[PDB]
Amino acid sequence: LPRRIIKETQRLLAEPVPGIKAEPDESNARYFHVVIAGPQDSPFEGGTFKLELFLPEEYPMAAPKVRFMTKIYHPNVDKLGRIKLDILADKWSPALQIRTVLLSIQALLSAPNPDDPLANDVAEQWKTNEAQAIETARAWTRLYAMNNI
Amino acid sequence: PRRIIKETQRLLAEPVPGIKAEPDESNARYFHVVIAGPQDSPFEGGTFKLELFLPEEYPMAAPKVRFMTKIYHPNVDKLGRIKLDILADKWSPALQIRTVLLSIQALLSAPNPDDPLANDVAEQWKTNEAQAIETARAWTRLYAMNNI
Amino acid sequence: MQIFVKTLTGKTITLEVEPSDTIENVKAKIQDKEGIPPDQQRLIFAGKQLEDGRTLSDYNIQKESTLHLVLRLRGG
Amino acid sequence: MQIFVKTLTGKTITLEVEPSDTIENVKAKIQDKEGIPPDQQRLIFAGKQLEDGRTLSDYNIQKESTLHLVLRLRGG
Amino acid sequence: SAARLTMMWEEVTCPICLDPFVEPVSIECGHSFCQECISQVGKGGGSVCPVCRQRFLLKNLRPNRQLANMVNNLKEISQ
Amino acid sequence: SAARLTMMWEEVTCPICLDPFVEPVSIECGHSFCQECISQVGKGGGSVCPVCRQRFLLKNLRPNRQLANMVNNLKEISQ
Ligand SMILES: [Zn+2]
Ligand SMILES: [Zn+2]
Ligand SMILES: [Zn+2]
Ligand SMILES: [Zn+2]
Repeated sequence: LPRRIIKETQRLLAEPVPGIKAEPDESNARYFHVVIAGPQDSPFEGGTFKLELFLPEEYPMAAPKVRFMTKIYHPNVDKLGRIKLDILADKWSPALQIRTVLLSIQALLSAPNPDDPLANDVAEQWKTNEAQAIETARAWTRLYAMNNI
Repeated sequence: PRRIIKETQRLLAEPVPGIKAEPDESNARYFHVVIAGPQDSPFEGGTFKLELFLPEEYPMAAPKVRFMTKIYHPNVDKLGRIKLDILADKWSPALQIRTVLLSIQALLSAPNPDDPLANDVAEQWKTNEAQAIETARAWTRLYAMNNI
Repeated sequence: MQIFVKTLTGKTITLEVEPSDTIENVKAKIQDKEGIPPDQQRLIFAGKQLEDGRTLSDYNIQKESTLHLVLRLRGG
Repeated sequence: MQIFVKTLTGKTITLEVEPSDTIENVKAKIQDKEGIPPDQQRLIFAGKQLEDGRTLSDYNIQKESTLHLVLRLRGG
Repeated sequence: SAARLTMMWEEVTCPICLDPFVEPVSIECGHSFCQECISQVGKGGGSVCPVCRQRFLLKNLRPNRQLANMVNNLKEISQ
Repeated sequence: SAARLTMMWEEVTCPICLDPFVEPVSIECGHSFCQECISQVGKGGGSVCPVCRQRFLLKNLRPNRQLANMVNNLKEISQ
């Protein structure tokens, strides 16, 4: 039970962030049940996206394991909800916390990057027909990312 | 000069045992100093008057300090000029009037004869340490007492 | 006008800004107090990654609004 | 017992010490808090430059006695 | 009163372990960390700053004792 | 608790100018000074630390922003 995890968990419950919820599992304080609000002025606006976060044993020297549990139409997230984000891999910082990681993921929904894709189909559709991809994502947000709590 | 004001401020407010330093009413850069001879030293019981002047480059340069009372010391000459590294090359701009005077007070406790400033006194201090001490204890009685 | 910035650790700093100020201006004030080069700063408000060009007014950031500080992130 | 040490700036630090402690032991505690190698420390008490060999008891340094810190000085 | 104390407590907090500084040291960028914390990050003789991502070498660590002293003071104030 | 309040003011005081730190920077030894103050001491490329007399080079100056922040905090407490 690294004390960092205790204090992080402590401040997430005490000092909450708008549009982000992260509660620990009573069975494993290293596993967090997360809900992310879709960023405004984004196809995902109005969505509530569920994510699983797990803290490996090397935390904070290694990034958390985070994957989407709700289905999402995004160039940088695949069918299993696995996320390709530098801060969760190569450009991780041990000064990042669960708070900033989740905000970072929220930023990614605001600023999709198709050029480097993880879901190649969605990425091409975003580039070939940006307007249709947006409409799809706005739909998927209503279908899968609403009434899901 | 704010440093001088704050230094002077703590000298008047929070004083150090055995050292007084008050500014001349005519020039805040010139200080009237009195140093108590250190105990377990030939100068014990003495009250030594010193002149301290703060040049304009203070604290980037050391104060100018000389003895006004006569002193028999290897590192102080007949004119009262002091040969002390902290007052020359080994000066530090973190040193203050307080620490300068304490340094000078330390020097009376621990004279360095080997390397001479007053060759007369220096040689006498190593060749006949006991006679030099007796002289210094005398000079303390003659010149460094009833001088207030 | 004073806005808030929640830094990495969670420490909240207060910054005097004007609604006409660019995001770049904000990063600079953050940099002077926290020492993070602007190319490493990203500011999040209402889930959006605020862009360097636009202004606080362009985002309807009013008095006592909190921005959240994050490090350079890239979706891949 | 606790003694006091007036550092260069004039700030007074508190040290937990034992009458049997050598001056070098004191310098070490000063070094841990102020970062001055003992080689460069000189401690003054009653106008005397306290030497590394002797102890606080050898100088009759009791509870709440203040030592004054100075830099290495050489009259030569 | 506590609110201002918190602001000061957060200034003497390590960004890695999130505890108050223990043996506070700085790297080339000027950001400070616990020696143990930054040492583990820089395992192998260097890495990047957790705060700004500027490169740092473990050999160029620098003590930041003022931060230490301010920690102890704040800890005593609580008492 | 003015005694402890002052003790904190003294931790953020420059040993050269004796004012609170302005652009606090550190030298190789870890000791901190106002940039202007230490720069004047080291004018011509460097010199010795005023506190421990260790050598320092002006190019190796390192910002110590925590000290700055602790100054501002303490300013708010007063007044
Ligand atoms: Zn730490
Ligand atoms: Zn840094
Ligand atoms: Zn200064
Ligand atoms: Zn130093």
